[PDB]
Amino acid sequence: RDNIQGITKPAIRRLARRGGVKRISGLIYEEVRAVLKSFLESVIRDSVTYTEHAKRKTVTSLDVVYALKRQGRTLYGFGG
Amino acid sequence: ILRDNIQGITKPAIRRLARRGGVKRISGLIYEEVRAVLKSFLESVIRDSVTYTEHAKRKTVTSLDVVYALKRQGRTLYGFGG
Amino acid sequence: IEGEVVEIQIDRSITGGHKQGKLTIKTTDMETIYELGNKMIDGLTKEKVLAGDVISIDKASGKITKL
Amino acid sequence: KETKEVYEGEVTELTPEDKTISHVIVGLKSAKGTKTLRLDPTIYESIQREKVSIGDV
Amino acid sequence: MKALVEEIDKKTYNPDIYFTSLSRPVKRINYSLADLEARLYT
Amino acid sequence: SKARKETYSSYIYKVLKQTHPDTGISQKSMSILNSFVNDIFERIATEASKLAAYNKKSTISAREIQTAVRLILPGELAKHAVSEGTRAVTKYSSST
Amino acid sequence: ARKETYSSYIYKVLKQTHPDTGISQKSMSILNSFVNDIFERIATEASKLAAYNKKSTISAREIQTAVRLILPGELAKHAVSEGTRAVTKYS
Amino acid sequence: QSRSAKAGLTFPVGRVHRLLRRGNYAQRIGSGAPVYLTAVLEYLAAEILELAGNAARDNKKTRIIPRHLQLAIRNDDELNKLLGNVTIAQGGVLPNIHQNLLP
Amino acid sequence: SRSAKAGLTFPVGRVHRLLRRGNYAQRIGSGAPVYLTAVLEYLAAEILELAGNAARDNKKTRIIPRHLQLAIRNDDELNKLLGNVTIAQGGVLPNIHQNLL
Amino acid sequence: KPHRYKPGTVALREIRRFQKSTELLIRKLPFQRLVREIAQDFKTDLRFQSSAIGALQESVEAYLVSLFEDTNLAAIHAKRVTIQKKEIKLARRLRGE
Amino acid sequence: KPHRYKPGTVALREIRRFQKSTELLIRKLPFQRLVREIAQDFKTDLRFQSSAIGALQESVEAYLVSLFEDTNLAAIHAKRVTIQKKEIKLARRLRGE
Repeated sequence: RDNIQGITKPAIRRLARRGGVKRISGLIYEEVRAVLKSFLESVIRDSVTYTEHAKRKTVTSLDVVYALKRQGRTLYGFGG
Repeated sequence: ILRDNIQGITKPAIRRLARRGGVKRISGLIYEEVRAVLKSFLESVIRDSVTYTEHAKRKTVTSLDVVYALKRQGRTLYGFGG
Repeated sequence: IEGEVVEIQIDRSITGGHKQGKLTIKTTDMETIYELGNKMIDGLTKEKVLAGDVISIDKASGKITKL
Repeated sequence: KETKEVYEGEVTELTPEDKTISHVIVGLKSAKGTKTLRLDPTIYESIQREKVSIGDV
Repeated sequence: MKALVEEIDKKTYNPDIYFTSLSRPVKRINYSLADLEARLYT
Repeated sequence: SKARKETYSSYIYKVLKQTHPDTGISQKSMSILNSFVNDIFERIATEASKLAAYNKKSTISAREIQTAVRLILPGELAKHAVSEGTRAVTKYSSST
Repeated sequence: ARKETYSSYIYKVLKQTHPDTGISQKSMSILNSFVNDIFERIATEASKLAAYNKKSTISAREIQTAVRLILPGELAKHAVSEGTRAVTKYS
Repeated sequence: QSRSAKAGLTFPVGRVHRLLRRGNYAQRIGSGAPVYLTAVLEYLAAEILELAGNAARDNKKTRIIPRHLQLAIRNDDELNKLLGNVTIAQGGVLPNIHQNLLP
Repeated sequence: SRSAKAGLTFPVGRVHRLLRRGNYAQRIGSGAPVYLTAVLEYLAAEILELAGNAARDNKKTRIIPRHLQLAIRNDDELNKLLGNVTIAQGGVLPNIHQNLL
Repeated sequence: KPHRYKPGTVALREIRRFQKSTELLIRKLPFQRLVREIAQDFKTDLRFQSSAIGALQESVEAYLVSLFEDTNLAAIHAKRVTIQKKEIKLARRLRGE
Repeated sequence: KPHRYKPGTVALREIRRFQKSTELLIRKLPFQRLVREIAQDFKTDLRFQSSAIGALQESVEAYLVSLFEDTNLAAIHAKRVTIQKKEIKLARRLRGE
């Protein structure tokens, strides 16, 4: 419950420093959190779709990598 | 026909194109940038078009050839050659 | 010296250097870059020279011959 | 047999490049095209001896 | 011999600078991160 | 000169009539619909083929089409299409 | 259980070009994904073009034009040349 | 008689089934795949045609202009998401105008 | 195997088997698997050479996926070929905007 | 006292006229000769019909109007109306090129 | 005398540190808790493997960093260093959303 806020603000500043930006506005953190929510919801939709299609109660690496490949991000390495 | 044809697109044509795009004020340098990007798009499409035409043993490039050349790039043009 | 010329660069005077000019002459066996000290820059700019043509340069006389 | 190159048109500008006689940039303009040329200083002397100006073919 | 008349483009030509130029052909790339950051920050 | 071509003119026309027996059809729009149904069809078909290829199942059944539709079509149309198709399957099998 | 990979193949390819450096396990997974990805891409493109000429047979020319079209000009021409040389030597 | 009539399906189940058989998809195809495919195509076509007819009738026309088709797919957010890269022939663009340029 | 006499590393037999079972066409050519194996040799050699050069430039015998990602990145050919491809734990290029300094 | 519309007044009406209309904005002959000459260098002896050209035309102007639209979005984000070079540069960069 | 760095100077060195590091910036426990919450409000009584979690976080940080250079380019286009809401909104709209 209310576990979405687990992504702390200094973490957001860290990924911002990954992108090479100096200053970050206040609304940016919660907007990024909303974008996170939408992105994970969209991914998990198709991930669990294949999961229940595969009559499995536990998710698998191949399931999510294939589901993401359907979208077109082409994750490489783990679960190749 | 075979030389100095890139400037075939004219200033009123670009004005109409931008008006369709919703722009009301046009700069003085946009014309040849859009001309260059238009040429790039044409060569990119036509390369795959002629590849399809020659691999199919055809002397003419037909509407089907270009439409399924565009299909592979995600353009998936509708209408002609449905 | 003689051979196919592939690269010629010439720059205008700056406070750092009066004239910097680099040219690249490639032969069947060799391809290197020489440094142009003003006078040969003027000689090369006197007549239009395009890369990819066989030319001959006489160091002592300082004249340019296109083969 | 030989081939010759001929330039003609209306003059738009005379710009000398200036010890020595400098070259001149000419703005020859025809009805179907326009271009600029650099001329030998001897040609510059010759054309200036013709007492031409802007707008003279 | 010498060409008395030469075509010259005003914005392209400049007497200050004279430039002429001509298994897989690939240029050399430095993959050292330290060298790249040294070039970037200097 | 021409042997034969396949088009969805018939079924499209009866769809239009059973939903609106008053609106005419233009040929360009008709080609657009033909391309649209062709696109949807081959997308679903290739998705179902690879879908049989996930679990190494050599059989393609209505369940595979159903889950392919759920995965590619968004939730609303996914549930609508699967409900309609499932009901169709039940009554078609009941007809025997 | 038994499972298939291109480990030894790219391994001795690397030893052929450079028998002095190694490749890691996650690098193995990366390379394996890369190879089967391009394999299936070329395969489906070739299937599409072969079936589109109202023909049900795929030959060397079909995959040849497939690699010619997917890859840029330099890779396309080099791959086409090396492949046709290999096939002519084989037959 | 055909199964489409007894199943009340307008689209041809047999044609879809034979397209699947020679469509190099799977060597084994169940009988549920063609009927499911016909049903889903019939639903999608019905919805698209209804929206296009609505777009045609709101423009004082009794025929579906391809521009009307373009608007019909464009107002619906869901249809826009379904086809975010397609180009519709003779469709033009939505009559969208920006509020900032308004005096 | 025919690959050994043809100067091929990846086996033509496995590729032909995969094509036959890949649900592509009931008819598969004979020179097509050889051609495909040759082009796979081509790209595999290019990528391995680039990764090795990246590792050598970093003075590391080990080939970190950062080396492979750089091998993709500096050669624009591969970025055009692999634009949506993400390399696991490869980091990012050292890119800095000039105006930000 | 001649009647002159102030600048920018007619722009809105051209936008209104063009947005409701779906006809090709590029003259046919310049486009077809452009296509012929660019296909010349790839391989000589080309052949194009009445079709196989309008498809290219339509794809082109659709792509161009989309580019102009998000260029307008970028220019609005720049707190100005007049488009400029860097607008189309970063529109092209952001859209996936 | 105290030794205090000018504002933003530490930003360059932390950027340098983070650019050479390929590690994830999200702790495993909060990420797992969020994914399990999505499962909980998604389908009751769901199980998660040890795998199929690395792909999640990996794709997320790739997407986040990508969107970050897009919004950085948008901000630097606006002739200012600090990012804002319009920057990220424009980047999302132009990328294809």
